[PDB]
Amino acid sequence: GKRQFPDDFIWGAATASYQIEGAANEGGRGPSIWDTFSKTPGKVLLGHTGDVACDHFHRYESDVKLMADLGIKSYRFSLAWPRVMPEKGRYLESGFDFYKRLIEQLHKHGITPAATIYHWDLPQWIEDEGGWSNRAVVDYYKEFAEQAFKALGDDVPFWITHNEPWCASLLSYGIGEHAPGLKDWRRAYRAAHHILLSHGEAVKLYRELGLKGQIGITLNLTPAYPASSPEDIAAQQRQDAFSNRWFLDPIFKGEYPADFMPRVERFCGDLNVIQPGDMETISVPQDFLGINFYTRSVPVTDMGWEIYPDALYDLLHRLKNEYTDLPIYITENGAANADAIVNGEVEDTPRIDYVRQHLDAAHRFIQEGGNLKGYYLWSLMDNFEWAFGYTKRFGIIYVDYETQVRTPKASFHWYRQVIENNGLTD
Ligand code: NA
Repeated sequence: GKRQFPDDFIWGAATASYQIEGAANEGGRGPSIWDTFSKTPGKVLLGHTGDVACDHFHRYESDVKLMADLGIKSYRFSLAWPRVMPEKGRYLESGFDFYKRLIEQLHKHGITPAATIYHWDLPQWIEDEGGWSNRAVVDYYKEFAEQAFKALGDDVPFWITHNEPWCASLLSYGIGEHAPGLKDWRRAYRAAHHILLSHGEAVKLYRELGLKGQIGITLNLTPAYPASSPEDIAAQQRQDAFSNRWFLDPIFKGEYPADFMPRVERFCGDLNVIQPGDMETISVPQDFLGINFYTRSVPVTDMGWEIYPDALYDLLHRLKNEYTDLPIYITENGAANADAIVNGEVEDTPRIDYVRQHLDAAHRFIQEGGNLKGYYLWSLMDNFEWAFGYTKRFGIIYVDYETQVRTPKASFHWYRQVIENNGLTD
């Protein structure tokens, strides 16, 4: 029959600043690492950049109206650091103006803001000083977080310090797929530490300012599974440490995974990054945990990622059982689909099927006492898919980049029904 969610369950959709905003060179905005990276020959498919994107900086009013039609109770978006700290030693109070306008529209339509402080658009001038590998980044982030809390505080009840440390560190500085696109494990592990430390500083600052809302981190988690024989179980443990425990353990247990740190030191040498007090600051109590879930390791979406909703069920139980009794929010979940407009409609049935499977997994967790409080679909609209540019589409709303026309997909109409019914009804 019907799978009905809790009465107070928070239904949302999510975006990120560089991915939708455009207006990259307006209002004094300085370049981010992603401006530099996308503008570098060879780094992003077809040479796509986030100059323009969905032109959301300008079109926010109409976008919010689509959100009101959808019926989301919360909209998760990110704050553009480069609009506020565009160059070394320069602060633009006006850089938060857009967010103030956006938030007014949200409140007008009874939508709660959920603001992500850092979703990867580090100002280029900080990267020029070593970026996340430099300890001084912690103070720069603190300065930005401080101004965000002061500018928006009262109007934002739900704050996310950091989006996906694994990507901002390991994928960005170690693997080199994302800005700033370096290949240096020591640098990447230094970045991981400083991202985690900056999270903790922001939480501390939030308490000290006496704000009344909630603050937490968002982690992408990719459950690993063994193929089998003791070596396969060991392989699973290595993968799990690399993707998941490297971030979960410090946040919740105030230590890095001791099984994996020797491997890190083997390939990086001494990180020379952990200072006394750091691990305590990283493990400061949060109000909630945000998780971004897409797939597992060890049929597929348009990204070629395995569809495996059981991994989400297992993951939520793992968090409950091993890590935290805090409220969990799925801050992202979604799928790429090879979408086309036929007669002004987009029939993205595969996307519907994917979200239905994941919400069923979530519903099962809730039924078994799981403290899952909210779900945000990635994404509200098609957008700049990082290294893939505009070539991959995750939206429940189609965006023609030539015309900027928004066309709600079948998935939009389906999710609207899910929200209206507060659950699955098939
Ligand atoms: Na990144």
